[PDB]
Amino acid sequence: ANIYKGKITRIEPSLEAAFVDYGAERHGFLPLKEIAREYFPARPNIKDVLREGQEVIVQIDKEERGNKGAALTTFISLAGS
Amino acid sequence: ANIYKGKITRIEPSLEAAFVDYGAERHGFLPLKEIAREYFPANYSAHGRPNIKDVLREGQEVIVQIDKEERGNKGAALTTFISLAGS
Repeated sequence: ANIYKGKITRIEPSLEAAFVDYGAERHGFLPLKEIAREYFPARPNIKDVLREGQEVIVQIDKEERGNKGAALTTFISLAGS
Repeated sequence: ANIYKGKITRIEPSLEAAFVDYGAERHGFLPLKEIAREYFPANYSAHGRPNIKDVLREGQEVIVQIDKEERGNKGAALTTFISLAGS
């Protein structure tokens, strides 16, 4: 159940993170530390790594809570593997 | 949405393929040619294909999308090559 194709909506350099529409109303939060090198450009900051509109494969590490979007990661948990 | 965590349920070496539970009642079918190299346990030869038994294991999860929907008695055809804008 816990896997999504997310679109980067907004990049926030002051948080070194991006907001992601993964199909919830609340955008998810994807910090630079949670971005796999497959997404890195051909010590980058978030602005160098992601761009609005691009899609990422994410899972939820922390559900929506209080006023916060889900904390997302691109490091997908896969059994056996 | 078209992305799933699929669990390998049965490997068929003579079909170079595996059955996959991706959350539907009917398992999907994942050909060896649709398995991306990141899933392979070792770098193999530039020539020929490995046995799928040396690529996948029962119970392993892979990320898949549906390439052809479930139709009639047939399961969905699956691929690990995920479509991503800007990739």
